[PDB]
Amino acid sequence: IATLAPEPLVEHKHRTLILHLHPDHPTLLTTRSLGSDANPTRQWIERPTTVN
Amino acid sequence: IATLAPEPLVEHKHRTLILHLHPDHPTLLTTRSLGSDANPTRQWIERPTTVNFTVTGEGLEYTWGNHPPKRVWAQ
Amino acid sequence: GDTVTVGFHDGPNRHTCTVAHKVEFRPVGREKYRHPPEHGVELPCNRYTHKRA
Amino acid sequence: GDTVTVGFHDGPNRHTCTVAHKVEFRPVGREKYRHPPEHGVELPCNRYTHKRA
Amino acid sequence: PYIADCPNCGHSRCDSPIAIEEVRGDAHAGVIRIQTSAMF
Amino acid sequence: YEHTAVMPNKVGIPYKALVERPGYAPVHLQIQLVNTRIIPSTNLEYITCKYKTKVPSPVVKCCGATQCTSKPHPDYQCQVFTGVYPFMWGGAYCFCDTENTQMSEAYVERSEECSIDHAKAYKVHTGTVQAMVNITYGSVSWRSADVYVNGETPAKIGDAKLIIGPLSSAWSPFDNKVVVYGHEVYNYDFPEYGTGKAGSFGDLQSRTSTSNDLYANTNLKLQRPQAGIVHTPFTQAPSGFERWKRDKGAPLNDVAPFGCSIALEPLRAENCAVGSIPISIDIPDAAFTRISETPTVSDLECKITECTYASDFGGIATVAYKSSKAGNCPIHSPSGVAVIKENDVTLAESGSFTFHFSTANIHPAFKLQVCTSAVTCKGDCKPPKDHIVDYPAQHTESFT
Amino acid sequence: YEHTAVMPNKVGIPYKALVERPGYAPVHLQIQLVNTRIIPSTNLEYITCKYKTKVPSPVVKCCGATQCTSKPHPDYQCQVFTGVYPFMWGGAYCFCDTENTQMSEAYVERSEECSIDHAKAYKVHTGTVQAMVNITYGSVSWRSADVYVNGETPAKIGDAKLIIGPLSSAWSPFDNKVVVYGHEVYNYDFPEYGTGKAGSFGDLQSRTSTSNDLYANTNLKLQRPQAGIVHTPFTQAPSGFERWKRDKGAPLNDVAPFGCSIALEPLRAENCAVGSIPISIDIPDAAFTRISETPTVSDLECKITECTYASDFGGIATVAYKSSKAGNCPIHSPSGVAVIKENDVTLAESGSFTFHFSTANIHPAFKLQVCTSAVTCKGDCKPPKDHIVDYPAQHTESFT
Repeated sequence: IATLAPEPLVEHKHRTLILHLHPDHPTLLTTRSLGSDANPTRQWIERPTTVN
Repeated sequence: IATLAPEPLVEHKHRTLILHLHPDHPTLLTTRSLGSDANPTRQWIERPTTVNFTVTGEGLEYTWGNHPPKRVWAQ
Repeated sequence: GDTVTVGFHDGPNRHTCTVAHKVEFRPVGREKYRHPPEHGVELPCNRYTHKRA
Repeated sequence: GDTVTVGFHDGPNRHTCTVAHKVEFRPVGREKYRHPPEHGVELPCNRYTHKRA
Repeated sequence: PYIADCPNCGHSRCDSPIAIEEVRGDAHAGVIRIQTSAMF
Repeated sequence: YEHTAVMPNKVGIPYKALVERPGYAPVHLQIQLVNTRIIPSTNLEYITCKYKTKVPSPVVKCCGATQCTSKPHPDYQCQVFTGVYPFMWGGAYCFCDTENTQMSEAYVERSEECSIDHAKAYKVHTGTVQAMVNITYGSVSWRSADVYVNGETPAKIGDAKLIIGPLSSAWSPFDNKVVVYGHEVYNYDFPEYGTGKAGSFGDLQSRTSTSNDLYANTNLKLQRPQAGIVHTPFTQAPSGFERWKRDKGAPLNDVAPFGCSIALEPLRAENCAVGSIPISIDIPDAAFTRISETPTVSDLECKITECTYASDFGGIATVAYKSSKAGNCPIHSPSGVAVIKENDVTLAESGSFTFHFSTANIHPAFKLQVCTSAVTCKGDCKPPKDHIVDYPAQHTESFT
Repeated sequence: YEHTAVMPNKVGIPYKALVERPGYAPVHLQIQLVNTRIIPSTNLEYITCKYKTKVPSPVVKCCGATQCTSKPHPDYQCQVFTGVYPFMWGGAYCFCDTENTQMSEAYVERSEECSIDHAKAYKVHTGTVQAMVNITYGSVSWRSADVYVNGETPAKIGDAKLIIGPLSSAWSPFDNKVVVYGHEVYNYDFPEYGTGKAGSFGDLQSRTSTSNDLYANTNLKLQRPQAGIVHTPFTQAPSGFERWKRDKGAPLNDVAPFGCSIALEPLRAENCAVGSIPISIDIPDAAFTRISETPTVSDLECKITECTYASDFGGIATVAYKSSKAGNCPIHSPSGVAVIKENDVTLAESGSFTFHFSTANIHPAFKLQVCTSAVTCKGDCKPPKDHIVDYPAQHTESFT
């Protein structure tokens, strides 16, 4: 029986995800821009943060 | 139990209300040309009087005593 | 816990034993909790059994 | 405490109950203590009563 | 005294009468108001 | 599809805009600003009302003086008097003849009418305007919701989310200083609490009705009673609340500009038709119909048949509808020249259906968008004869 | 003699002007604006607070579906679920295995803390500023009265009638939009009632505490309970009232400009020292002393003896008083260079009495008006050493 972080707040912009975000605990977020240019990102988020 | 003044005689003219008028007692008539130019009028009327009102395009309102306020399209 | 500290009570005496050992509990997942919740998704953790067989 | 963990003892059994809940105690004030002291100024905190009425 | 499903009741999810709902660590004074499903 | 729209502030008429969402079938609006009640920010500064010289009963010392003191009653006028011989039911009663002393005292007090029949001053700021906007939307056909004007407030009453204003026409018909009376509201430069000259408005100035303290410049001047008789000459200006009821000015619901009505209620100024409001709505996408389900109407023709160059929806025009399917078809003139009574027209397989409208230009060259099919309904119109009834649906006068 | 006077807005220091009535003896002022509490015009827009997901107890139909309906509770999230086997005290109890249905429902509700521990938005207008002005006047020696700023309001408390402002320094330290919390006031652009994004401030938005209706964008999303057990996964953002208490901004009583303090009280912003106030008083003529009764002091001499180029009244100066009678003599420097601690000096027959003062120019060439006798107290001053305590009495810095 395991973890789960509160859902994100998806916000639209022009080819851009603003994401007001607000976890319970430090959450490792990460992505993969699916181009052959990967351009991934990693950051533990414990403090609520609007990201892009 | 309260007042009421006899109804007016509405008469049309070109953007103008002639009103032959004939009260029972002194009646405070008044209006509001609804433009941002208010141009209101007040006059107690006890003597019967044919009056006039340059109504504008957008409208005027008309208050025959405590009889309810009327309104008028004069295009 | 920075340590581990064990002990029963025979009844006349406390008679415990204690030791150093670096302890943590990360749950498996990209969430770094400090403790398991009541809810959330299930996913493949590592864990010891209840049993003897 | 990261959690909350409750329990009495009927006498034959421990018979407890435990739960997740994020807990903190900031005192009201520009000081970020971890615990209320014996002294200091009084100022308008939020708090629950002792009573039932 | 209500009885509900405690989530990690020592071992795992039992049904304890003291099943904890509505934890409120929202005050300041070191205090939490709790509801057991048990009515002491 | 968040349909921004500048929109004229005018109360009693819908504004049937058209949602041009690229991809699905358009939907008409019907935005009727049923009210424009305002409710500026205000402050109760002081009630006034007519005084009542509720005289405390004078002292009569029979032989020698009775010095008066300045009691703290509002406008506590008190003046000792000698040289009396007060006839009270037995002829006089004090046996002296000049040492007979009479101390008259009178203070001002709120009338009993002050509680109920009372003018009421205010320092009036701008506040925030409101409306019970009906939209009989699309096929939703109903929502009558109370909204605001500040341009980030939604009101999710019904299914649609709608953001209004801020309006550009900041004319608060209320002035800064206002007096209020029952229902007749006067944008009057009331002098102030604490100052009002006696006889003038606000001779009595109480903060509220409960307020035991006040300001009573009434010029209350006691005079000596006459010829050895008990009474209290109080010489005083009848109130500036007595006048201000028969030498007053006229009410703002009878002298305001730009078309407002008034209430002694939250101090609104209803229905102030002036300027425009930049209104924007987020429709529920469920309410949309996809484009492939409404009939395509093109290869049509439009023409007036009896255009009335007027306010009431006298303008008419048949339209040779050339449909593909059969059903409904929302309509609108994106040009503001023509205002149409019908939001929606039913269609069989390529029939014809007249609608009603109103215009202001002799040659109405207005496009008509029959559910993604534009058409010029060019023609010519006729003036009417019969112009004395309430306000128009045309509201589109321009150069013609 | 209605002594008009421009006057700096600054709280904790008197302003001892001088009444130069032609004909009778002058009288000093001592005008100390003890407070500058503001109380702008405002509107309670919505309380917010942290939610409480006070889950109504889910339905469990044992064999077949239970369709949910959208009850009107605020943010009434409800989702039917199947495929359970709910362990409840006897193992499972519903004898089916997939037709076991579970309908979870959860709505948002104001916390119990919402009544008491709650942020509070406002649309803030300008309103009208106030003060408990003490004047220990003349020989009256006392009045501590609450006044206004609007430049026609008197306040006849004591014996003097005084008209204040309007001040020129219209900086309301409050912004238009403000959030308020207990005592810490935040000039925050709160999003609005009815809109606040979940997690962000104002996820819960209740008009007031009593208001059963609200706006709860909490992104409350129920999930199915696990492995055939009774419970209610509510997946939700902890409130934007939870944050806003530990990822907030700082308070306006800690970030404002031009020197203000704050209260959750009438929403004043006390003691805002900025600009000037055109103040004018009508003294009681009875309080005047006629000119022929105060000693004439001319043929005198003034000189500093130890001038301190400072804030505290360190500047001193003997004055070779050359009187005619003996008694009191009000004093003032009509030039604002020198601020004097003594309003009045006692005089024998042409003695000498030092007073205290403070200046800002190295060569203080300030006139001194000793009850209708001017004199230049020219000299030179010395800088101090010891500058860490509250605010000055000098407040006269200029080109030096």
